[PDB]
Amino acid sequence: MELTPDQQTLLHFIMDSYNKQRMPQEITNKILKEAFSAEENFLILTEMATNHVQVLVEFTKKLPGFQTLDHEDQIALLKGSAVEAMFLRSAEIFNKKLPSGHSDLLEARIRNSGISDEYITPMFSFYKSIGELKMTQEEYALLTAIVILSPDRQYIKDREAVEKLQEPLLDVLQKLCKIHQPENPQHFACLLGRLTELRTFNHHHAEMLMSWRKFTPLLCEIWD
Amino acid sequence: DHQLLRYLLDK
Ligand SMILES: O=C1N(Cc2ccc(-c3nnn[nH]3)cc2)c2ccc(Br)cc2C12CCN(S(=O)(=O)c1cccs1)CC2
Repeated sequence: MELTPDQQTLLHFIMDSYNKQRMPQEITNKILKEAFSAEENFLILTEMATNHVQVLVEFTKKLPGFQTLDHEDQIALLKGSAVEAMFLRSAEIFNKKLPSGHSDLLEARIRNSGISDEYITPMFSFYKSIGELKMTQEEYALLTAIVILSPDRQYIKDREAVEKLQEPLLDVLQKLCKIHQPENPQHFACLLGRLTELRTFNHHHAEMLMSWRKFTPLLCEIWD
Repeated sequence: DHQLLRYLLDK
């Protein structure tokens, strides 16, 4: 079992766009040096969330066919996926990119940022759940593309156009599960389990934003 | 509306 040359080409474009992300030194240094107070911890999180929006747009722009979509549909997809894409990238950075000590300090900062356990608990439950699947880089990149190119987001005018871009990605992901995990037929079902779990963050994030009187004007406009 | 996303998308 192998990917077709067309599938290999689609995957390469996705992987290339995904591998561009790299946490800048200034943010990493802040996690280490800043005072351990609710306001300093929250500011670090806000900067990370803001930087992710820029990272998300750059990744999305290079997804095959994205630039062929109507301008308003490009905006609707970005707005619709911003929270889910953020948590998925977070799961990867917490479980793979940051060193043990830095991730331990970032978790300490997240847990002492003035954010309620109602939102912190499902967040860390999700990271552990993603960690269990021992996802490859190809799995992270494809899952991110599938999340972004979701045809059922609100305010999309040409859904059929989005469906034509999403279906080949789901096909590639299922085929990689059959190639790399043939002894584990439930592997693709497990990856799907993460897509639905990611959707639950849309509510948790919306409630968290309405709870502010901490107030970050820029992020509130992107997430509505 | 969506002024930041519009700018990032054009850049
Ligand atoms: O967004 C996150 N990310 C992703 C991320 C990805 C890439 C870049 C980046 N920038 N430049 N290059 N790469 C930055 C951040 C990430 C990664 C690991 C952990 Br632990 C945590 C995070 C947060 C999760 C959401 N929280 S949050 O506390 O819920 C919040 C506060 C205010 C609004 S939402 C913020 C931090």
